[PDB]
Amino acid sequence: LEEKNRMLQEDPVLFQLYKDLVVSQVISAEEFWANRLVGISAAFLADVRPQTDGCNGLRYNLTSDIIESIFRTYPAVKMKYAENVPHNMTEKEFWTRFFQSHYFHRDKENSNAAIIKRFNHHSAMVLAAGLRIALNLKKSDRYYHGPTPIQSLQYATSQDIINSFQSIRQEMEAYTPKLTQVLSSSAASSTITALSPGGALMQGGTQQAINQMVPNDIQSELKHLYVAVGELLRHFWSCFPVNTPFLEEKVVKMKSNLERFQVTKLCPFQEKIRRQYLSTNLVSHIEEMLQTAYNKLHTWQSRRLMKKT
Amino acid sequence: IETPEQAKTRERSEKIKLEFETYLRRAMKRFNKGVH
Repeated sequence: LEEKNRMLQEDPVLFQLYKDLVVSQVISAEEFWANRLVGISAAFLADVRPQTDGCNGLRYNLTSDIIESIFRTYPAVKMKYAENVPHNMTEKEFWTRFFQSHYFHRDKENSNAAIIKRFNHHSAMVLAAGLRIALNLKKSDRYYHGPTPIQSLQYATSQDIINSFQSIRQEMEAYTPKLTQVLSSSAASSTITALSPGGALMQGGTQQAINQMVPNDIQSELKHLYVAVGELLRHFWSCFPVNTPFLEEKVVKMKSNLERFQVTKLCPFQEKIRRQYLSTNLVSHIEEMLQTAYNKLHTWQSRRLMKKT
Repeated sequence: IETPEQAKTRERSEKIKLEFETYLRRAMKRFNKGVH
């Protein structure tokens, strides 16, 4: 309850989506939520210091991360905290004792032995806490003619082509450069006319500002409906390919949800266009996708029936 | 954790207060002995 509600508050669009899906009786909350569903270092004491501010300030800043690190590395601190805090002593009092205890300020053969033993024990605690095909092608010509289909490579006739090959071979054998014959004023005018704006080569031009034809609120609603449709169709195609009877029932439920979504949200949105008489066929894409899904499902039903005939 | 200079000043203050308290105790004991 509280856990699920907090997720909705994190994503208002999801809450809007959840409102459009479950509140509108389009889908159940059960089917809704069916779709929805640190290292340890040795410096945890050396780096951690009592923070002294500019003027007499002990900013201990007792974060859980350091406390958890100490408890994992030192179960003794955990045991003392459990057996004392907050009954025998308060948590801040325990931390002050730890700061002032000789176990923290370890700082003479006995002292050297104590330091060595403490270092060895610390290393042991850290280590313990760390625990918890040759290929050969056949048809190379497939690469020479890949995804390109068979072109219309029309071949010439009999050896007379050679005569034509001779003709150019004789036509350009005695060649003189020409300048006037290269272009003419009529040819230039025709080329400009082809290149003139709005001409045969200049296809199309400026288009209509569809951004102003679609209201921004309608834009946002279209985006939200697109998100909803995409989620529903992702659930629909996720079942595909169908290999078990459960997928058939899930797809039937998804189709029912899509139909209810179209009835509840799409049509008043459609009327919202029709009342505003928007000429943009924004809904046409959504209708095409929905009809494509319907056709795919019905075709698979036909195939399964034929398999059952 | 106090800075070492502040710790030394605190120790001096504690020592002076303890010495004055001992002096007051001595004066009180002398006064009580005299009264007795």
